[PDB]
Amino acid sequence: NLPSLFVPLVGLLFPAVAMASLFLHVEKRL
Amino acid sequence: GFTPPELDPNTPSPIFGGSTGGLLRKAQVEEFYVITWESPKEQIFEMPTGGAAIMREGPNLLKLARKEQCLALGTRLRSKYKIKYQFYRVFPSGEVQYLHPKDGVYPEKVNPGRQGVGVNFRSIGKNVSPIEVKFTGKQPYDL
Amino acid sequence: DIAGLTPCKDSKQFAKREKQSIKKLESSLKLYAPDSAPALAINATIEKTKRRFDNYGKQGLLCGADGLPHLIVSGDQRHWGEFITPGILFLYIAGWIGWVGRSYLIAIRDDKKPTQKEIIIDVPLATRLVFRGFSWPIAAYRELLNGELVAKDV
Amino acid sequence: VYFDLEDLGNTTGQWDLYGSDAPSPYNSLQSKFFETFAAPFTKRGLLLKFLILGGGSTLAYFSATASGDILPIKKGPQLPPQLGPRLG
Amino acid sequence: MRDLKTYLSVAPVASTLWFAALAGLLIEINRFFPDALTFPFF
Amino acid sequence: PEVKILVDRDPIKTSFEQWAKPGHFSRTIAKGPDTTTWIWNLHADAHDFDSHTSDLEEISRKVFSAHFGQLSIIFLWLSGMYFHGARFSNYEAW
Amino acid sequence: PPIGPKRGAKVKILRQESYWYKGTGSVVAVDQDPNTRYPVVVRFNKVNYANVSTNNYALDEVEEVK
Amino acid sequence: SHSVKIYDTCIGCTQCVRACPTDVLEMIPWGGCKAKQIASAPRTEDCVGCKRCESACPTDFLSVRVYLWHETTRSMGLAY
Ligand code: CLA
Ligand code: CLA
Ligand code: CLA
Ligand code: CLA
Ligand code: CLA
Ligand SMILES: CC1=C(/C=C/C(C)=C/C=C/C(C)=C\C=C\C=C(C)\C=C\C=C(C)\C=C\C2=C(C)CCCC2(C)C)C(C)(C)CCC1
Ligand code: SF4
Ligand code: SF4
Repeated sequence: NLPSLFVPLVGLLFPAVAMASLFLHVEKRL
Repeated sequence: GFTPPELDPNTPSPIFGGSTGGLLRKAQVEEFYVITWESPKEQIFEMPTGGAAIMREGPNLLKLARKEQCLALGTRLRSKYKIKYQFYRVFPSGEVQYLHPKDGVYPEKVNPGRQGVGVNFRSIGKNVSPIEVKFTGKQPYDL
Repeated sequence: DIAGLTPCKDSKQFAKREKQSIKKLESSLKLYAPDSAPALAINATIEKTKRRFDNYGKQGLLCGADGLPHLIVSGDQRHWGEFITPGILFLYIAGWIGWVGRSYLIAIRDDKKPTQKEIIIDVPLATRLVFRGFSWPIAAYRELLNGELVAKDV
Repeated sequence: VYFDLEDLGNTTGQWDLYGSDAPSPYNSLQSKFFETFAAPFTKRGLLLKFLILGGGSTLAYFSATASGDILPIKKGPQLPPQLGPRLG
Repeated sequence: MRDLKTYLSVAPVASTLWFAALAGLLIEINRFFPDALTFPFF
Repeated sequence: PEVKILVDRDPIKTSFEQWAKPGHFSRTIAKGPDTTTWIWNLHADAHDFDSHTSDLEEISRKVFSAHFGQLSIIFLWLSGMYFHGARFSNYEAW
Repeated sequence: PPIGPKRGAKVKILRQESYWYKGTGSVVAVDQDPNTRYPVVVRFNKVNYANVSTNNYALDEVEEVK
Repeated sequence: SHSVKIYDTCIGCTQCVRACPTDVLEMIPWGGCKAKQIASAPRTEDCVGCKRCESACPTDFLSVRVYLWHETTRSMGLAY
């Protein structure tokens, strides 16, 4: 049961959030 | 004392059908370049970007995307034909910056109004070791 | 014997290899008329095989469990023919070649265009110099002592 | 003229080639429909949060409640476990 | 004639002659003394 | 505009003098080597005729004779194949 | 008085970044005009990596060797 | 922009300026060689870093040096 929660958590949600966030930080202009 | 000739718009441009090699968005928001020259006749010349264009008799104006394209075409105009050229940088504000020939004299001919830049008065082997400029912003060749 | 090996004259595996080789060539030989030239060729290979194994057995080569000669290069005096003696021969020939080539390079180095004789060989000079290699060990030893072998402060 | 230091957008080709500039072909009442209904999604930061958390929890839901008739990984092995080369 | 001997002295030609002689020699030596892992004469 | 047989007599003298001058075709290579790079250039530029001369006629003559050389080699190679077929083949048994 | 070594004299190159460093070359001409920072002109038996066989050196970068 | 420097080993043969494809270099007066001229790099913001000048220098060692440094649109040779 727990792998069905954490495998999509770190294999889909976490990479999407990290890639979007890093994209924003990397494209920012001060 | 030298006065740069101002860029005259309404100066005609060479006869050319257009190419995919010309300007892009860079010219709109960043900068582009303009080379002018005087031709004795209508000639065919190779464009630094497309194929072949027809240089017009009299003043010619040609907008290019990079400085190196202006200097390449100008080198050829001075070589194959015997043509004087100038070129400028143009910003999207309309401001123009005269670039070449900077003195009215070509830079390979020594002109006395010229000030030294980046000249180090030593052999190249006398540059210090990196450790001696470490943690300082300097580079051993900046001295 | 040495290294747990056995002399190839005493090795069953060695004789089994000679047997299987010869019977293999004879299996090829059964296909041709005995007067034919392929037949004589396979017979010559057979005689050459027997000569091979008999010579390896004679000259004292040790064999592994594989039935194949193994060479003893430790310097054991029973096996100098396996390395030390052909090795001295090699060093004589290689020293000859290098000493002669060095003699040529020294001979042409003060020419007006040295590279000219490096791409087009001065064959008369080369023929004059080839037989210096016969005495290269004395020549090089004498140069080492005299200080002509090594360039100064390099 | 094609070169004018006054207007560089024209000089550098900064045009809208296929932009229509015509008025709305969408009739109203349809427009007000979508304007009132899609309005909560027009705040970009809020939409980002709603998509990451909404889609994330949605994913967690269909993953936690999946059936073996859909995924072989939930169904688990249905055969007697085989025997290793030398071992179990 | 002098030019032809010169051409025959050039690096690749002298190399083919030299190594061709060396090859014939080594071939004939392996023809009269085939196989041989050792120097048997001691 | 009247097509006809056109040649010139004795344009190049048959001699071994330039056999002995490596890189004779190039004004730079003919000076001989100062470094080993020379040796490679001599071989990379050997058939680059339009780099040796700008005269189209000379280039065309080199090209033509070179084609003769190629055909000579091809005929020697076919001579090899037929001769080996006659002398070192099982072609009759086959 | 003449400055620098005699013309034709063999000198040892002391410039560390020179292709001919610790080698020797022959003096051609020593520019007697002062304010010239590298007056000694040396020719070499071997070309450097720029296919150049001559170079100018300072007085303290050549050491006359017989 | 790339840094470009001249060293007083320069003999003023003008070949670095002739080679430069973006006009970075000039010949200025000087008293240290016979040609009475020395190179200079007053426009390194246009320097693309191709080192044609270095290929052109006859001095041993070089009297032009191009130290490739912070990249810009001009130094990357971008027409876009
Ligand atoms: C750091 C070593 C490490 C490694 C390489 C793994 C590897 C793995 N874990 Mg595990 N895990 C670890 C530590 C580790 N874990 C720790 C310390 C705990 C708490 C006791 C867990 C608890 C855990 C659970 C409950 C599950 C996994 C699962 C898994 C597998 C699927 C990946 C996953 O679901 O995300 C991993 C999930 C986690 C909760 C890991 C985070 C735990 C700590 C805090 C790590 C720190 C993360 C931090 C925020 C980022 C640091 C980057 C990195 C260096 C860790 C995978 C092979 C799943 C599985 O077995 O699938 C079959 C599963 O259900 N892990
Ligand atoms: C890995 C270390 C090692 C080393 C370095 C050696 C070295 C040597 N071993 Mg030993 N061995 C070793 C391990 C080693 N062994 C082990 C572990 C074992 C146990 C299995 C053995 C068991 C073993 C045995 C049983 C024997 C040796 C012997 C020898 C010597 C044979 C060569 C000789 O006789 O002189 C050299 C022979 C010559 C003819 C010299 C002439 C060659 C000239 C100098 C070279 C030619 C160059 C050119 C022509 C001239 C140069 C010119 C110049 C001035 C420019 C040699 C010095 C044998 C020995 O002691 O010999 C008496 C011997 O009996 N070894
Ligand atoms: C196989 C195709 C081919 C063809 C047809 C040519 C044709 C030509 N070459 Mg080229 N060449 C080739 C291959 C070829 N080459 C290859 C593979 C290389 C190496 C990259 C070269 C490198 C080369 C160089 C460097 C030069 C030429 C030149 C020439 C021209 C000289 C013509 C001449 O004088 O004839 C020659 C007359 C003959 C009678 C030929 C007989 C020569 C034989 C082989 C003598 C060698 C025998 C030798 C002793 C071996 C026997 C020993 C034994 C043990 C086997 C000519 C048009 C020269 C030129 O002027 O360029 C325009 C020139 O300088 N070639
Ligand atoms: C009839 C067809 C034909 C013709 C006449 C030419 C003619 C020419 N070519 Mg072209 N070309 C061809 C086909 C042809 N090529 C093909 C099929 C290719 C694809 C590979 C090319 C690609 C090509 C390139 C990239 C270049 C040329 C160049 C040239 C010019 C220089 C030739 C020269 O001097 O090189 C001399 C010949 C040699 C140095 C021989 C090299 C030895 C080869 C690499 C190894 C062969 C391996 C061997 C067959 C197998 C192993 C045997 C070995 C172990 C002994 C010349 C005018 C060069 C040029 O500068 O143009 C002006 C050049 O840069 N060609
Ligand atoms: C019917 C007349 C005729 C024939 C049969 C040929 C045949 C050939 N020509 Mg040629 N040619 C002709 C007329 C002819 N040509 C004319 C009118 C022109 C324009 C003026 C040219 C100009 C031309 C050029 C520039 C070249 C050729 C080349 C070739 C060869 C191409 C490769 C090939 O196919 O090999 C196949 C091989 C054979 C068929 C073997 C038979 C060849 C025999 C011996 C020659 C027969 C025709 C010959 C011209 C007769 C004249 C001989 C007499 C004057 C003593 C080929 C043999 C290339 C070449 O020269 O290669 C060396 C080439 O470069 N031709
Ligand atoms: C005995 C033996 C052994 C051993 C060995 C050893 C261990 C050795 C050592 C050795 C060494 C350790 C050596 C050394 C070296 C050094 C040096 C320093 C060098 C040199 C050289 C030279 C100098 C050369 C010259 C020349 C000549 C002479 C000829 C040719 C030319 C030339 C120039 C090249 C073994 C067991 C293996 C085997 C058995 C036997
Ligand atoms: S690196 Fe290229 S662009 Fe820069 S100064 Fe040298 S020649 Fe000019
Ligand atoms: S190439 Fe060297 S010597 Fe010549 S002008 Fe440039 S910096 Fe001076």
